[PDB]
Amino acid sequence: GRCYKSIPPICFPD
Amino acid sequence: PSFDCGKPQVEPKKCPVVGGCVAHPHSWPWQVSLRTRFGMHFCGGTLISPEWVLTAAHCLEKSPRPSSYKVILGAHQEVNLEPHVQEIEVSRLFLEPTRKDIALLKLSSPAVITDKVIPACLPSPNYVVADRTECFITGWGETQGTFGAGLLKEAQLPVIENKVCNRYEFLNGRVQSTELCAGHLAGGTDSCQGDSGGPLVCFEKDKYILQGVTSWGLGCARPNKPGVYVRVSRFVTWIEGVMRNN
Repeated sequence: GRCYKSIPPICFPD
Repeated sequence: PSFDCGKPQVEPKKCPVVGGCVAHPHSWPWQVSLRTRFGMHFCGGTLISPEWVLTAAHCLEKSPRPSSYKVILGAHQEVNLEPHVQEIEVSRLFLEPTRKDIALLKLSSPAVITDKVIPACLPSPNYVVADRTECFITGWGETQGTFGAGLLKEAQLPVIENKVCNRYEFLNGRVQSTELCAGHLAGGTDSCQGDSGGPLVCFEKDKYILQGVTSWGLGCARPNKPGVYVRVSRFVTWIEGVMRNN
């Protein structure tokens, strides 16, 4: 569910 | 004609990025826009000295080459840069060595320090921002339909101490001691995509101190989901060492 707030975001399954 | 760190020459709007307000132009003079060589804004950063910008390490995953990046200083618009903005190529990249989400950019030439381009102040090593401290986050990120898209925005958010933020109903153990949390539990105001790497600052006596680097969240502005920031104070000794040695 975590997403790092770059463009584009880098997201994870949690 | 010198300018001390942490002291804007245009006073920030009060404003008691999703939500928040559009900043007064040049009231956050350490705010950086990080871009690719021919690309648009994709991350923020904070000027910490004329040759050095602090950002989030994940903002550097598109390319390991310094020539891929450029920094825009003194800006207010995201796209239509003002005449006086400084654009400076990056010459070196230094990622934090324990794999935390923080990195230094060395600029190819020193930024000129002016009334619109001024570094932020670093905190004392290992300082812990107290629970409920009101701080400010700034950037050009996604607004999720709130006003201010394309302009530098700010939001005033309270810090949530890690022991609270890590509770099951909130971030459920995800937050590390080298991170801090900020936001309203009701949601509605947050950093968002495009704000990564930019500053979280807290006013102390007469100046702003850089306490956080925008990092990640479970979405943006969701209730019970505060944003997470790298805790700058845990990295001051490392930052000083990099600047001294390079």
